[PDB]
Amino acid sequence: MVGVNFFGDFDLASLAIWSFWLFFALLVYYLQTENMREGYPLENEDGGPAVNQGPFPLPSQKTFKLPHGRGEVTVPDYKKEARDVALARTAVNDGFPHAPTGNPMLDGVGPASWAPRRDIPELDGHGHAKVVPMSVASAFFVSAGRDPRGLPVIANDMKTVGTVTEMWVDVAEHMVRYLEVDLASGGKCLVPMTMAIIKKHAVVVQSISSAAFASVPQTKSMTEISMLEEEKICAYFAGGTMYCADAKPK
Amino acid sequence: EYQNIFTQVQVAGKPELGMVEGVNLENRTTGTTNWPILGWFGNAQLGPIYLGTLGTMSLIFGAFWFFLVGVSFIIQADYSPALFLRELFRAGLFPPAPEYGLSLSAPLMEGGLWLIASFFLMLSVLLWWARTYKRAADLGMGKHTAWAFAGALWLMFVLSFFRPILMGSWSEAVPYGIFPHLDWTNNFSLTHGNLFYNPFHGLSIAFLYGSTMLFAMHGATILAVSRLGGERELEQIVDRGTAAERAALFWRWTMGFNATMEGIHRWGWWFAVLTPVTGGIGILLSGTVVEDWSVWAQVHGYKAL
Amino acid sequence: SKFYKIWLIFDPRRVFVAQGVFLFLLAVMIHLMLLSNPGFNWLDISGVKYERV
Amino acid sequence: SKFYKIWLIFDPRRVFVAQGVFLFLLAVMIHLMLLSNPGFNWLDISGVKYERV
Amino acid sequence: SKFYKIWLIFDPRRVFVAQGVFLFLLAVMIHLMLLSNPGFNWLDISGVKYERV
Amino acid sequence: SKFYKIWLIFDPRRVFVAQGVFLFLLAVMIHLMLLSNPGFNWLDISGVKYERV
Amino acid sequence: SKFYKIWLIFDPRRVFVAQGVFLFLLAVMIHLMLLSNPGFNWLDISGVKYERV
Amino acid sequence: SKFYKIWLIFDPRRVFVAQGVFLFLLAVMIHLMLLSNPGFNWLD
Amino acid sequence: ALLSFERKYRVPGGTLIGGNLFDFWVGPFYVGFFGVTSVFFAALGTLMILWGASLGDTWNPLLISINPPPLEYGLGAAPLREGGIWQVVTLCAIGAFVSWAMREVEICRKLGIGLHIPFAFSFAIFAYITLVVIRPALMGAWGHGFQYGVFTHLEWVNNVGYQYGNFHYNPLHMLGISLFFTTTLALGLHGALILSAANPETGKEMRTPDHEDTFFRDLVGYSVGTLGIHRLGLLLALNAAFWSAMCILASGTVWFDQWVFWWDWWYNLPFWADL
Amino acid sequence: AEKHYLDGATKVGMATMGAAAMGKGMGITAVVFFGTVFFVVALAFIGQFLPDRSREAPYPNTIFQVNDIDGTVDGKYTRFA
Amino acid sequence: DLSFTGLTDQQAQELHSVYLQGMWLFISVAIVAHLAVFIWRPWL
Amino acid sequence: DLSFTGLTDQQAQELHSVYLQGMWLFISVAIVAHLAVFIWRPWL
Amino acid sequence: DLSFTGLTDQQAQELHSVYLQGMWLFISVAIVAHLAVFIWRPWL
Amino acid sequence: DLSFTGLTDQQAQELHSVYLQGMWLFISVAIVAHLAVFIWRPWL
Ligand code: BCL
Ligand code: BCL
Ligand SMILES: CC[C@H]1c2cc3[nH]c4c(c3C)C(=O)[C@H](C(=O)OC)c4c3nc(cc4[nH]c(cc(n2)[C@@H]1C)c(C(C)=O)c4C)[C@@H](C)[C@@H]3CCC(=O)OC/C=C(\C)CCC[C@H](C)CCC[C@H](C)CCCC(C)C
Ligand SMILES: CCCCCCCCCCCCCCCCCC(=O)OC[C@H](COP(=O)(O)OCCN)OC(=O)CCCCCCCCCCCCCCCCC
Ligand SMILES: COC(C)(C)C/C=C/C(C)=C/C=C/C(C)=C/C=C/C(C)=C/C=C/C=C(C)/C=C/C=C(/C)CC/C=C(/C)CCC=C(C)C
Ligand SMILES: COC(C)(C)C/C=C/C(C)=C/C=C/C(C)=C/C=C/C(C)=C/C=C/C=C(C)/C=C\C=C(\C)CC/C=C(\C)CCC=C(C)C
Ligand SMILES: COC(C)(C)C/C=C/C(C)=C/C=C/C(C)=C/C=C/C(C)=C/C=C/C=C(C)\C=C/C=C(/C)CC/C=C(/C)CCC=C(C)C
Ligand SMILES: COC(C)(C)C/C=C/C(C)=C/C=C/C(C)=C/C=C/C(C)=C/C=C\C=C(C)/C=C\C=C(\C)CC/C=C(\C)CCC=C(C)C
Ligand SMILES: COC(C)(C)C/C=C/C(C)=C/C=C/C(C)=C\C=C\C(C)=C\C=C\C=C(C)\C=C\C=C(\C)CC/C=C(/C)CCC=C(C)C
Ligand SMILES: [Fe+3]
Repeated sequence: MVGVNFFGDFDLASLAIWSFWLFFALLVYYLQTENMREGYPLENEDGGPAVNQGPFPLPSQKTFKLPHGRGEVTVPDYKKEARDVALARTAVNDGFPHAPTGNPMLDGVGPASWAPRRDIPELDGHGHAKVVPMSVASAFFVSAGRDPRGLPVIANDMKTVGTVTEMWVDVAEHMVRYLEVDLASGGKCLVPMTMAIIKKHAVVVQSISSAAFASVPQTKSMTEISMLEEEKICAYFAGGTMYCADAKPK
Repeated sequence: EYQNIFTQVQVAGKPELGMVEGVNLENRTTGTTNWPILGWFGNAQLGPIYLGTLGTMSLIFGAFWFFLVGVSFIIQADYSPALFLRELFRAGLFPPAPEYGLSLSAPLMEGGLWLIASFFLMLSVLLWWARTYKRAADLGMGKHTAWAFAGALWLMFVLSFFRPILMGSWSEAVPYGIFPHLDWTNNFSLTHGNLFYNPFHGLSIAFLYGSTMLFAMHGATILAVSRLGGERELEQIVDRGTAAERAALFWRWTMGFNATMEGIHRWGWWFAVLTPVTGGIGILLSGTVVEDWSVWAQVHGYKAL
Repeated sequence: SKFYKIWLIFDPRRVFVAQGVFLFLLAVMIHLMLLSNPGFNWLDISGVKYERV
Repeated sequence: SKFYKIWLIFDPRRVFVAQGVFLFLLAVMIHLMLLSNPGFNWLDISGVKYERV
Repeated sequence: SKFYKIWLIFDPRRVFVAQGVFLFLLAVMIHLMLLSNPGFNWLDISGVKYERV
Repeated sequence: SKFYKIWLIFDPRRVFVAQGVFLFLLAVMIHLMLLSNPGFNWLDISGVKYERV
Repeated sequence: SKFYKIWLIFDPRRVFVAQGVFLFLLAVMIHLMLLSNPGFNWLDISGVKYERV
Repeated sequence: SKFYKIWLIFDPRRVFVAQGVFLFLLAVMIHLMLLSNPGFNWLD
Repeated sequence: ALLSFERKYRVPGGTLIGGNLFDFWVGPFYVGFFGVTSVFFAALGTLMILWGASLGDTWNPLLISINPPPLEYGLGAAPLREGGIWQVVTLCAIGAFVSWAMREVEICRKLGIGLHIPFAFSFAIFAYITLVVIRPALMGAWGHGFQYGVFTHLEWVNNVGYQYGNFHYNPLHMLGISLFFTTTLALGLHGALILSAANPETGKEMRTPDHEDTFFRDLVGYSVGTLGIHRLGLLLALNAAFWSAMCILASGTVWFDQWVFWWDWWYNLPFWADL
Repeated sequence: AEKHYLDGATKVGMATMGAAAMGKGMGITAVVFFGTVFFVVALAFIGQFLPDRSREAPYPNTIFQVNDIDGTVDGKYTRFA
Repeated sequence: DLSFTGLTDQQAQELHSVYLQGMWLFISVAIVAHLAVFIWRPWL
Repeated sequence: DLSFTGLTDQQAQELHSVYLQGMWLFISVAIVAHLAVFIWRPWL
Repeated sequence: DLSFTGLTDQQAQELHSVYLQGMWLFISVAIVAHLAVFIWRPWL
Repeated sequence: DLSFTGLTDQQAQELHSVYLQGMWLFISVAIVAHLAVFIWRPWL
């Protein structure tokens, strides 16, 4: 097929490349609409439907079946977020930040925002609780690196809030996910391993002040943790990265 | 701040032997070792493997192809273990010369051994493809891995099976040396004008770059939202948490549009798969349809003059 | 005869968008076919007919 | 005869869309084959027949 | 006749946006086609007509 | 006619921003097209007319 | 006219930011275009005018 | 005249910092535009 | 138009330079101080590209090319039609790329999350800056940068590649290619595995992350894990960028012959030197 | 004081605040700019000590005669070669 | 009463009649165009 | 009396009238410019 | 009473008045500059 | 009133007067620089 052309200089190669462009436009349409199964329809800044919705219409509903008798999930769901957010707009126009109306960390807004997940523990493939204290797992042991248990924990101001007393591990993926802190405040606390640095003398948490440690979102039980509790704890620390940054030295 | 790049403390319990969802357990080995130098980066368990009919057959055919390439090297070294080691990268098992066309009648040390080895290499990759399919089927999973592997195999087969047949000569297939197949790539671009002016070579590069860039972006995104239960990507697909939301809002605020937890993997799947799919198309058209991509670009208005 | 009931199975929105896109692309390609042929390129044909229009 | 039961097994939406796509592509490739062959290229044939039409 | 019921099926916002974009793109394509053709490129035509305007 | 009812469909802010962007890009493109043509490049024309201005 | 009602539509903070960005960008562009033309590059014009300024 | 009302919409601290940045950037544009011209570069 | 969960994240704070002066959104886009600078740099660079195109003879967006100054200007600022437009665009490109990263930092600070994304993009920026700044400075001429054009910068890639014979024989180039190929393979496998678990065979419940560990352990004997695959993809892509930049930096600065002759250290080892 | 100035002093406290802020912005910009210029100048200086064959590489860009904006239609940077 | 699409039967009837009217208009215009083109430059 | 934008019918009318005045002013300036350009360098 | 920005009609009028004074000053300076440049080197 | 910055009317006037003093000082130094350069190497 060399030198033999359709249409007067339109080749099998020209045909192939134009065919690819057509297919790729269709694939971009497909990919974009697949990626619209969360967060749509667009809202306005008062919780009502937005005037504009974009060139791409929403995809057809798709269902996920969940193992271990945890029902079905269909998306896009067209539902609005199932939590109230203690903000208030700073301008009558659009495109400007909304300001917290109370304590941003206690209310759960901004970088401290939590999503309303189900109040049940995430499960492993065998239907057991996926993240548990090692007192429950009981076959897990420290394999390498330094064990943080017994070390003092130091907040983002250089003050010690307590000691590491327990690790919470993921039994499916063999990982430590939380450090249980016993507080001199008087109670206990879970700290995400992703937010703690273990050193020889202490575990240092550079996101949360010592006063913040007095109010960390609690868990109902000390043998399992729900996805909602996980969201609240991790959101509290990630929000501290903004709302506690002034307590740092200097 | 802890960058989730390396694990701080490793932990280990009973070794995990796998899910049982229709896998023939007697084809799954039983021995795992736990290697902590890997546990700094990823999992420490060197787990069991599954070994059934397809895997055994694929390994036999591939190992025999490997062996035959090695034997050819030994023979062309004139038996010298010194030349064999000195030329481990510079030697190749080359296809038959052009005068033999597509016939199976070329001397054993001038393409015949190349043909035999190529046949067994063909057999093993197809059996490995069937393996990728059947391991998914035995667990009840979708077939995305096998489809993605089919795209890469398509580039492989246009390289040495489809295009040499359409050109009428085994002599255009790629040799089995480390340095000689790079020489083959350079020669291929040089004989077909310049392969930069091949639009499907351009599109293949775009998807290679984009797949590298996309997985820089996605790995960085997941690591950045790891403070939240971020890398548990499954279960964020069905129960959206703040990790998925903040990941979406980062890219929405940055570039004006975002993906979803499930859908970023479709983008990556398609960008990765389209690299060999589009590349194979461009090689197939080279020589068969276009002889000189430079003059073709000049005629099609994207090379000057 | 009774082809209408297809609208009970195929959603008219997708059908109409698909038909519009296909019809436009087909028309574009037929015109480009004719323009690339120097026997049906009306611009150059008129240039010749009217002595450089 | 009794073939209607195939519509109990194959979803008509998928089958109809697939068949439309396939028929269109087949027709396009046959026309392109005819155009590429300079014995059935009707534009050039008519150009020759009417002395540049 | 009674084409108006299309607005009962297609959302006006998307349709109007798409029509505006398509019409502008089509007009641009045609103008560029004419400028690319050196028989309908009106700038050079005027340059010749007025003897280097 | 009564085109004002467009403002029941489209938000004025979005339309005004889109219109401004469109008009700016259009004006830039037309001026650049004129300047690239040495029949409407006013800087060089004035250089010629005034003997290097 | 009564164009003051633009400020019932567009907020002044963002409008002023966008206006400053656009105006500075346009001024820089026009000056750059003049510098690139060898009839309106004032530095070289003054170089010629005074025999190397 | 009433241009002082600009400080009712834009906070003066931030504007002062931004204006320092902008003025230095404008200066570097002008200086190295001058360096681009052979007849006005002062290094040599 | 906000996503249905977006509102609770649109709070003040996280900025680096100008406080609340630019702390607002335009549509989806956060602006901030570096949004202003990135927009200005991007617009000015695009608009100088268009102006440079106007001075040529084509408006075809595949033939437009802005060329660096000739070598005789060295590292000086060139006349604006003799390479100066290229330098202006290059400075605008650096300004916009760096501003884009700083804007990404501010968005990460507002949504309190790690800074991995701007870090990775900075690796991409470093590859670009190696191409247009670092290597031409060491060689002593801006004209060793690559011309800006959809298909003419490929002419640069070609000419520089064939200056050192076949560029394949560049060990850092080999390392970079392997990292590009491997990151593409890893993206394919990771996307496929996620999609397979989320989209099972028809009628089956959704698969668990145990099933996907099991899938790779069955297929190859090893599973890096969910956290591990993202660390791996990130570092693979970053290393590909860095070793590509080292590849090109070495050529013409510290190595000058055909890259094939570099391996003569192995081929001329004295025991098998003469064989 | 829920205002960065309240009493202000109306001519001197405000003037010092504004001088401090504008000088801070200009000073950080100056630091960044001169660091970058110094880095480039250092790279050029170092490149002066590379082997002489670092100055033998030919011009790596192709001039296509349709992108040649020098003033003459020749396909090259005129007045040099 | 299977409705993949939610239309009632008579809604499908009206929709089909309108669609057919539009189709016939398009086809008639194309027929006239083809006759004009065939007179101007015949291609069979 | 429903609308996508939330504007009342009266609000849309005054909006449109002011917008039309602006468009007409823009167009009249463009018209004067085109007459000037055509007298200076006719393109038809 | 249509108000997106939150202003009242009076504040919009006052703001527009000050804005127009700024714009007219800028345009007057630009006009003077263009007249000077046209005398120095005419471009039409 | 229309106060985004939280200043009062009187604070804005005073800060504007200080800003004007600083800006005229900057412009006067710039004028001296331009006169020196123009004497040295005139660009018009
Ligand atoms: C002088 C050299 C030429 C050139 C000549 C070629 C040629 C020739 C080809 C490419 C191809 C490619 N080129 Mg090149 N190319 C050049 C310049 C470049 C530049 C550059 C910056 O200059 C870049 C980035 C690229 C990039 C690329 C890739 C996008 C593309 C391969 C895609 C792919 O999937 O590969 C990786 C994937 C594969 C190789 C598929 C096969 C792998 C199989 C599946 C492996 C299975 C297992 C195996 C059998 C056994 C071992 C396993 C055991 C465990 C041990 N080219 C210049 C112009 N290029 C290819 C292409 O697609 O072109 C259109 C191709 O054939
Ligand atoms: C004749 C040609 C030579 C050759 C000569 C060269 C030369 C010369 C070079 C390479 C380089 C590379 N080559 Mg080689 N190469 C050849 C053959 C190959 C083959 C092959 C199969 O044959 C392959 C796979 C490769 C592969 C590669 C990569 C390792 C590398 C390019 C990646 C890179 O730099 O990313 C780095 C990524 C970037 C620079 C991108 C930066 C992006 C910036 C930050 C953002 C831009 C935004 C944009 C303006 C925005 C637009 C806005 C829109 C809204 C989107 N080469 C042959 C043998 N190759 C290059 C390299 O290593 O460069 C460092 C290089 O210079
Ligand atoms: C989307 C496109 C990308 C991609 C996709 C892809 N590749 C894939 C997959 C996918 C989705 C798989 O599922 C499959 C896989 O299983 O991956 C883990 C595979 C895979 N891609 C691979 C490689 C690969 N992919 C490449 C490319 C890419 N693959 C693309 C970039 C490349 C490149 C860039 O060149 C390579 C080299 C493999 C890891 C794997 C396929 C496994 C395979 O082919 O097995 C066949 C087996 C053999 C040839 C047997 C070899 C046996 C040993 C030599 C035995 C040694 C014995 C002893 C040392 C002695 C030997 C000699 C004698 C004495 C015996
Ligand atoms: C001066 C010229 C300017 C252009 C020339 C530059 C070259 C362009 C080539 C690549 C195109 C990049 C342009 C990307 C546009 C960025 C703006 C953007 O995408 O956001 C706008 C839009 C709105 O977002 P949203 O409202 O959320 O959409 C869903 C609601 N219905 O968001 C969307 O549209 C969502 C759809 C996402 C679009 C998918 C992106 C495709 C990128 C894949 C390219 C890879 C292959 C490229 C091959 C290159 C070959 C050379
Ligand atoms: C193509 O390239 C080139 C660049 C050739 C041509 C480009 C031309 C362009 C586009 C140029 C753009 C020029 C512009 C937009 C210039 C804007 C200049 C401005 C607004 C300058 C304002 C300066 C204001 C200052 C310095 C204010 C200082 C205020 C203070 C409070 C400082 C405090 C210190 C004192 C002493 C205050 C005085 C107080 C008392 C009590 C005396
Ligand atoms: C030959 O090359 C060709 C290729 C050049 C390239 C392109 C050719 C083509 C296709 C050109 C097509 C051009 C088009 C589509 C042009 C259309 C232009 C339009 C629609 C211009 C409209 C301008 C409208 C303006 C300026 C409107 C209003 C301005 C105002 C100041 C009104 C203010 C509004 C207010 C105050 C509303 C507030 C009211 C209330 C009640 C709050
Ligand atoms: C100590 O024992 C031994 C002897 C181990 C020492 C061994 C040394 C060894 C094993 C050396 C091996 C070295 C190398 C360099 C192996 C790798 C070579 C490369 C670069 C391979 C890349 C190949 C690329 C492609 C596209 C290969 C094949 C593609 C196909 C489609 C295969 C099918 C093609 C044909 C013609 C099948 C023929 C079928 C019939 C019926 C004739
Ligand atoms: C390119 O050259 C060669 C010759 C290579 C190859 C030729 C290839 C082939 C196969 C060409 C023919 C392809 C086909 C299948 C053509 C058939 C087209 C058909 C069946 C069109 C059917 C209906 C046409 C219209 C225009 C339908 C409805 C009326 C409208 C006004 C369109 C928009 C309205 C829609 C979509 C529904 C709502 C109804 C109204 C009235 C608004
Ligand atoms: C070759 O030709 C090329 C290619 C150049 C293409 C041509 C492109 C062009 C020229 C495109 C268009 C340019 C356009 C359409 C418009 C420019 C408009 C301008 C110059 C607007 C300038 C306005 C200046 C102003 C408003 C100055 C304001 C200063 C002030 C102090 C105003 C203070 C304002 C207020 C509201 C104070 C606050 C009051 C209260 C009560 C809060
Ligand atoms: Fe992932």
